[PDB]
Amino acid sequence: QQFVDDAKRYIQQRAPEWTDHNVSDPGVTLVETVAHMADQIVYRLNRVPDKNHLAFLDLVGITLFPPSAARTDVTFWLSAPQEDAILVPVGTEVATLRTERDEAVVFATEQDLRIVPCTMGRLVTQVSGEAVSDRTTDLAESKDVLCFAEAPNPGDCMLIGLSAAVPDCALALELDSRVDGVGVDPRQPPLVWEAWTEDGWQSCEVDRDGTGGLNRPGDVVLHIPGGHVLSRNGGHEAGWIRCRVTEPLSGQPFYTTSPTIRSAEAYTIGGTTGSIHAETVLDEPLGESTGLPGQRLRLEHAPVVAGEPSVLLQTAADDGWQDWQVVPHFSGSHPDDHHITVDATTGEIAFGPAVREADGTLRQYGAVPPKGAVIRARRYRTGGGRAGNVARGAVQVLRTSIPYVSEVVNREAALGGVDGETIEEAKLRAPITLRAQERAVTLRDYEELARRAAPETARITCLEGAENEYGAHAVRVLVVPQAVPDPGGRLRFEQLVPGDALLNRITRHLDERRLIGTRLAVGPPYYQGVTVVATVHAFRDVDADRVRRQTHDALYRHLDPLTGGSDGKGWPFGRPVQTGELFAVLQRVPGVELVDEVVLHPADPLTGKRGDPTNRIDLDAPALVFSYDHRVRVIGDSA
Amino acid sequence: RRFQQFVDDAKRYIQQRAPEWTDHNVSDPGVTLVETVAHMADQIVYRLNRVPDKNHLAFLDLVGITLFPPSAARTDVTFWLSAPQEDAILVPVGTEVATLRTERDEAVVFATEQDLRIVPCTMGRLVTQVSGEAVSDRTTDLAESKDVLCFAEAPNPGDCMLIGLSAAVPDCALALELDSRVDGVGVDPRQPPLVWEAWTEDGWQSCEVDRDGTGGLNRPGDVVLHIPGGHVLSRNGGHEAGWIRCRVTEPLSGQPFYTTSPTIRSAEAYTIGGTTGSIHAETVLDEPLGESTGLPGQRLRLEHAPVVAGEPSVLLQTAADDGWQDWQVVPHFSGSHPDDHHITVDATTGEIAFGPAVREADGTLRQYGAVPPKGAVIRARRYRTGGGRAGNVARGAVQVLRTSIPYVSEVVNREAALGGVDGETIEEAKLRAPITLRAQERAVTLRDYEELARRAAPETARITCLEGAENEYGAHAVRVLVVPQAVPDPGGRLRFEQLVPGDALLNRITRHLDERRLIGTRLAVGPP
Amino acid sequence: RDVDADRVRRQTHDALYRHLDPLTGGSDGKGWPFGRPVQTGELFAVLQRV
Amino acid sequence: ASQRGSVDGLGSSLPIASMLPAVFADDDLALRFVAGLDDVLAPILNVLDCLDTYFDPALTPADFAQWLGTWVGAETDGTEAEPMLRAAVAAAARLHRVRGTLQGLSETVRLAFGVAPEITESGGATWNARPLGPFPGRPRPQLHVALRLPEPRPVDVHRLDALVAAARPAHMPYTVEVT
Repeated sequence: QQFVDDAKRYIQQRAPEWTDHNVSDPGVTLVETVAHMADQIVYRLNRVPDKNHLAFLDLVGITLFPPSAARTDVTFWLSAPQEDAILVPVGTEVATLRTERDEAVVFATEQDLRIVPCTMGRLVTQVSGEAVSDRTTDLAESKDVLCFAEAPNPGDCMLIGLSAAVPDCALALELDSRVDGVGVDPRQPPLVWEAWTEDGWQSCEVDRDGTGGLNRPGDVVLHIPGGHVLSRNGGHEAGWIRCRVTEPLSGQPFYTTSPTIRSAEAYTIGGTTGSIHAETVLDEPLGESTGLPGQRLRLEHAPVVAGEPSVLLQTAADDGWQDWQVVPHFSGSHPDDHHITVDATTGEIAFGPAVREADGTLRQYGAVPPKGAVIRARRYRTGGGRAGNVARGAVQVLRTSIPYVSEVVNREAALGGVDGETIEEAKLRAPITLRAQERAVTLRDYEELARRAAPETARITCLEGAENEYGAHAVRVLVVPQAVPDPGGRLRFEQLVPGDALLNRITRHLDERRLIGTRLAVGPPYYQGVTVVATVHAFRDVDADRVRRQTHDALYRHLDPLTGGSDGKGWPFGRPVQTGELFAVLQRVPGVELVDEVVLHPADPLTGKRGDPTNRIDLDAPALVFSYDHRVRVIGDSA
Repeated sequence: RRFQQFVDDAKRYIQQRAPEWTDHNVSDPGVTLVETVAHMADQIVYRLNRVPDKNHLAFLDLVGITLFPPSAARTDVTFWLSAPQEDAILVPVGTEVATLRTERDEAVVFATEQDLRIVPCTMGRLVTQVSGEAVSDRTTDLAESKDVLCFAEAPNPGDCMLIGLSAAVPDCALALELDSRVDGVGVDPRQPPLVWEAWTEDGWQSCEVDRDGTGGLNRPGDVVLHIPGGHVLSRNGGHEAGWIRCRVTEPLSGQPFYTTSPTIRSAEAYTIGGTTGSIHAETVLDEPLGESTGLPGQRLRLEHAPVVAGEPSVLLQTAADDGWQDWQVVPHFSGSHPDDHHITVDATTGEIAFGPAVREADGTLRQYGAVPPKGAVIRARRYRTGGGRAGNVARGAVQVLRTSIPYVSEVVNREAALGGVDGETIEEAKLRAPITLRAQERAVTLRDYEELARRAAPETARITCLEGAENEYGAHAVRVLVVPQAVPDPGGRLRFEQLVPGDALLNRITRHLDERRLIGTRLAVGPP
Repeated sequence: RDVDADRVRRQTHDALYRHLDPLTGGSDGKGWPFGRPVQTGELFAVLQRV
Repeated sequence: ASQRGSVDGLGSSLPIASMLPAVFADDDLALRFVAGLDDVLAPILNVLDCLDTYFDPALTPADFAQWLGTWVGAETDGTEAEPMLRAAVAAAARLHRVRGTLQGLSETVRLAFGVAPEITESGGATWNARPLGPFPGRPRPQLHVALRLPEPRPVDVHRLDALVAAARPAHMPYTVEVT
């Protein structure tokens, strides 16, 4: 990593080895013996090997990962049954507090959606296994009837009428009722609301309301899933809004005095449409194509955001435009394919090159656009960043007051938004793309390719699992999500289990690269909680209180799931814990004079289970230690 | 990408006047010039930033890329002569016969690869023959006088004219006299397509015609022929000579034969030339390069084409007190103690290296390969060129033979050069690396198995790979279905036999996928 | 024996309907030829492909 | 540290005297003195020259061999012998082109011990023109590595156990046998 080990003070003075001027510190000729320029040369010389690193790195063809754009879902509430049109235009940037130390992360309305001001149709009531057979039309104004037959039948269903159904919005149907005699807590009523679509029934989310349902007069705000298609009944055309009802459900409160139906009215408060943290550039031409192959073209916006249709180039075919595909490397092209590559981290577009073969002829990879044809770029997306992940969706300036609509709210923190990798990070990515070469095969590849699929995971190590009955064994991958000390020390558990996203995401990328025909498994490791109860005699001139405080955490640090052990990193996935090795931690603790004994025992992160006392714990290879609250006896003549 | 910059211009270095050392208050023309003549830092700094092509070669070797080497063209050189008197080695191996030199460029020089020998060819036996009439131990048909019946005056397939060739030189240009009494309607010599044979040890061998009075013997002609390899006649008689069969083909509509063909009266055989292929090559002697600086890492260039691969073709002689020290070329500098005299050469260019030096992570140096002392004169005793495209010489261009040692005559090449290929340049190879380094070569997922088979057999219509399902043996193996191409007739129907693939097609597919298998999954192919 | 009849129940009812569309019915995807009869055999062409 | 200081008795391709003006070259002390200044600056020009050799794994100093190892992922951990590193780094880039395949597994262990191994496995290639013919191959996966070492010190098994662990395609069970 270095070439020369000299400095300015390093002057050799070998003139006496030839001449005989014999003054160590003269007034004049020592000055000329002083050569700073050598120091300014060797300092520049030492960095040459580093320069040669980046010199041939491009020769291998590796580049920098483009930044990814965070995406969020936002909903334009209206708080009125009107506005039969799209409300807010695309764009309309929103951002947090514009504090001078942290710049507010702006956004942009990605898309648009149109809703319909539907009116409430027929009103019916029925139970599971029994048809409607009720008023079914006159319920719109009168002819009251008890809801759900006041009974928690398994599968009680209600069909609701909605003329000119809305394929995508959030619903709100008036169900005014007379409630008296029994009150039901609004928290978690035992009902399931579903819609109709081209496929079937899916769950519809419910937003905030001031009534718990059938306990005070009011509405219920369902979230209509995408794909809702119209249905016909009676004298209307009302889209289905199934209302499935469950049992008392392990003690969930219900009612035997269900209210009647007072009136009907459909509000259709608002609709749903996502937004992303990336600007868009529409129809920016690149220039005129030339018949020669291997051309390179640039753009006017540097950090192009990743995505399957990253650029979507078009060439001027005689029929409008002909689209171009995007491939990461050109080696997979064909003599007549349509493939482009993009160095998105600097906005460069390169067509297919031409390579001479051993015969001396040419093998053109990727077709070249015809000479004189127009080259146009459909659209890019620039932006994205680590700060693009909002919190709770509570971005400030959350459109509280708008003259047009009441509200525009996102309640869910946005995902994605991976920042562009640094050049220094790339040097640590060169071996991976040169060793694995994608398409992970051997045991170590799953350890590294997992990180690329999801760098936000704290640490990943993969291990073979139980053998399959046909002689093979499916692959297993262990995931440890990033942990934060939520409780008062130690860890709270239930965060070490990934939230069905890391399991899905990591496996999804790996599955395509996984060798065909072998099952792939992911999950968390095993856990065995241990409490370090002991007894240490304190010194006679020390405060045992601090010793008591110190001995209840320094002993803990040895068994930390995330940064435990002597190394300070995560456990090596199979190291057992003993009193003898823990004895090293106990002895070094300040304010101790003697130690009596220590007791260890297995336990799980659920309900107690103190476990039998033992000195040695057999920890399985795909498992991790859990450190509990532990107390030791500190008996001594403290001060 | 993000490249650091390493430039600090020359004038900025002379800023270190630093007149804070008492009595050194002087200006430019003082003998203090040493402040300036250390401007070599400007040359040094500028050399730091550059990353020359020589490192780009090491990168290709580091990542397992082999630089594409050059080749050369091979032609068919044909000698001539007019005095077929005796037999001896009239052509030493490597005899150089070159193209003519014009005002445009220095002529390209060829070199024979074999040794050519002229031979005084005479005749054997002339035998009457027709379709179905074997020789039947007949020799004296035209030994003394009278005539030999040419195909019984009726040429049909299966006919042959029988003449012996006492030498039948594998690489000689035999000429036969064909004196025929004229009978019947005269014909153009090219009108009948008579085919001439040789009866090689492996069977009858074709031949080419270069004269006009051949076969169509309306007048007494003299057919010449270059002999196509070694051969002997079907020995039954008194002549162990060679053989020529003047077989006659079927009557073509535009090229028909004629009844009552010319009879043979007198005839004589004698070679006039010799044919041997040559490889574009040349030998250069006494190419001095200059004087050595007596420093490690010296590099020297030759102002000529790439050295043609072969025996050590760069004999470096260096001046020494005892005389001309001999340097033997070696392959890459894997190990060479300071005592040894070793050099490195480039096949595709004139760059010739020397012993490099490394400081190593400790005191002192460590030299791999000796260095010539200061002032020694370096010259190339022997040096062979000949590679590149500039050997694709046009047909019938090479005319002059070098040094004219034997009884030489006109030399021509009947056929054009095969065509050599220039070695790839460093710039050219800098474009292959992104492509050739990621050409799959693993066959991991389903996409590769269908793709890799297509590369092995580009002529296949449909290929797909389906894994062996569970409850099946073969260790979760895979099945590949191959569909050979076929035109399903103008009648709209396709036979089943056209759907089965050829065995060789299955093998060449299986052979390639065998090497790139991942774990041991079986890859058995065949139609669905 | 390994398909969801609910989707089939959804698919079958509409797929047969498209054949007898007054505006864009028939096998040509256009209006009816003004006089073509309707049979079970032609409908069996629709039913089988479902 | 490295102690890569100046070297005695080394010339330069850019002599300071040869760049001096004329007439200036006539002096005695001047020529001797300035040539002395060449001693300190000499090794830099040696490095700038022949820098290409400073990157070839087969010739570069030992320090850069380990540097080159992390350059293309050569798995240089645990090797305390210089000549062993020399082959590993140069041959590392060729292995990854076929890493996973049967030849790659054989060569890697051959690289680490210098002897070709004997391996048997549930593998093979075959073809049959018969329609929908069956494919042979052992129904139960199995990977075996056999080494014909002349001096089997009882530590090679663990080394063979460790090395083949990263060579198998996370797919089959393995066993290690050493002569």
